[PDB]
Amino acid sequence: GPADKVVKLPKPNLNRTGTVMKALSERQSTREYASKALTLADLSDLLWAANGINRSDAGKRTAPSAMNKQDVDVYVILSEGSYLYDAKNHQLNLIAEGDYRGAVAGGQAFVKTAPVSLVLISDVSRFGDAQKIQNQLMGAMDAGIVSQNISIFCSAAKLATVPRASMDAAQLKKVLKLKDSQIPMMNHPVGYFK
Amino acid sequence: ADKVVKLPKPNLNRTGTVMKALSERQSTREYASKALTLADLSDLLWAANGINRSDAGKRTAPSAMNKQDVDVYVILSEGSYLYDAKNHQLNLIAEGDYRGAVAGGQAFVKTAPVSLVLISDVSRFGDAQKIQNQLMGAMDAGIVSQNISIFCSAAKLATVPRASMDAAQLKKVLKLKDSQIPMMNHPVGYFK
Ligand SMILES: Cc1cc2nc3c(=O)[nH]c(=O)nc-3n(C[C@H](O)[C@H](O)[C@H](O)COP(=O)(O)O)c2cc1C
Ligand SMILES: Cc1cc2nc3c(=O)[nH]c(=O)nc-3n(C[C@H](O)[C@H](O)[C@H](O)COP(=O)(O)O)c2cc1C
Repeated sequence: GPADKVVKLPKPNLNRTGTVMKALSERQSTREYASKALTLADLSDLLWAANGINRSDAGKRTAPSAMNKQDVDVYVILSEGSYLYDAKNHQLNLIAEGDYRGAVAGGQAFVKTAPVSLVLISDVSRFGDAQKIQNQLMGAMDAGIVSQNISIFCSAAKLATVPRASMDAAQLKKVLKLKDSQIPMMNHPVGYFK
Repeated sequence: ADKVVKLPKPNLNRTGTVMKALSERQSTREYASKALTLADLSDLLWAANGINRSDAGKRTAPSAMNKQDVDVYVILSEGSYLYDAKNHQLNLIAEGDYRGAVAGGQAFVKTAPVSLVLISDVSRFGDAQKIQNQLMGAMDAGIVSQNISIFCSAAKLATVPRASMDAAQLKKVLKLKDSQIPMMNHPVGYFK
């Protein structure tokens, strides 16, 4: 049924000025962030870049996926609550109230300073048996792909981010109410540069 | 037949924007019957996994523990090459047309003027047989793949990320170590 809270995001701003070649030139991991929340425009553009619908007729995405199974769900961990990005409606649906940035950090405390973390969770059951390692590998490739959309957008938009595999995956499974077929693969703390 | 192809300096002044590149990012499996220019090949490889910070030797693509495990091999009609990121050049590995090895059964691949093969040297993480290290290598390949896909979209090049390929034949042709696992490939060409 409907989530208890919904964040409708603005249309993505396709007129931003950062070129691909400059974004690749400046692409880098940054592990310190301003405490300030992302504006809604920056969050919207970030999530659309990550894994937004870019072809509304076909339902296809900014990120390719094996067999077009679109397995990578982007969970958005904010201080107020954790949300799932719904690409079809370009909106955030609340999953759990509370600040779960600690679960993402998994022992690296700088992660708790980012205003947002994106967790890239592959629903490996979209490929069939979530137990088969070739399915898990495709999920890992697919996650990598979404990760780099985030890193490239962040470079263009002058946002700090670092791709990460470390996290408390057991705690995230509980707090985000994941099924065991949904495997956290990577996360991206994101913020303005400090 | 030359052992090394020098690539021109990467052109950091190309025009296509990130947001427009994301908008037009798509898999294309048909290609003009045109070869890539040397400038486009140069820029494509630098985009994939070039050095962007010469002081640190760091790259356009992140990698787990900065191990830089993804090597990019370049399969052209004249020969198969390794991309040497340090010197921004192609080192010839095998003469002849090995695009059939990349195709692995999908014949459209043979019609692209170049294929990039993304090979993770999983020994850079330690034990090449450990599943956690193979997963990191798969993530890292996917990261490089998306650099390719986004560059292609910005540069009006057709590409498709692929996992299918004849990995046994590529191990032979490219003289891979047992630790170097072909992960993904990208046929690239101009649009029809
Ligand atoms: C798959 C993968 C996993 C990573 N995991 C972590 C991590 O858990 N924590 C962290 O601080 N950095 C992590 N990194 C970031 C790397 O350390 C970083 O990409 C590398 O040192 C190179 O620096 P650069 O991204 O600025 O080029 C990860 C990167 C990748 C690609
Ligand atoms: C990890 C991965 C593996 C893929 N392997 C193949 C492949 O072997 N052959 C193929 O034709 N396409 C392959 N694809 C491309 C997908 O079919 C394609 O991304 C998907 O159909 C969605 O189309 P789109 O990329 O235009 O959004 C692969 C994509 C990914 C991400």
